[PDB]
Amino acid sequence: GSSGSSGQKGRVETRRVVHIMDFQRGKNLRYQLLQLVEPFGVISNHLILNKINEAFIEMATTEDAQAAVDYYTTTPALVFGKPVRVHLSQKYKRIKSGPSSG
Repeated sequence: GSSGSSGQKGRVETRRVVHIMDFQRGKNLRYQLLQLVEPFGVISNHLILNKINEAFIEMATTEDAQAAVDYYTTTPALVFGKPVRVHLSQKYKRIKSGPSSG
């Protein structure tokens, strides 16, 4: 509906981290969250929170992270057949795993 273009979204070239929220859990959860950004570019790193339904996935480029969120802000993102939220993090930087089990 309505005319094309007629405006532009606010964007920044700082950071490369896709924030994902509101997900259902299961044995393939790491994979399900990666598949929201795997077709969009090169995965650099990932982090899945235990205490709350939050996850952070760092792309090798800002354009790779921006392309995933530009699609998933309008298109419904899903995990385990249930809806989720997909945005860029203004907090997160270079992701790194904890020692042993982490």
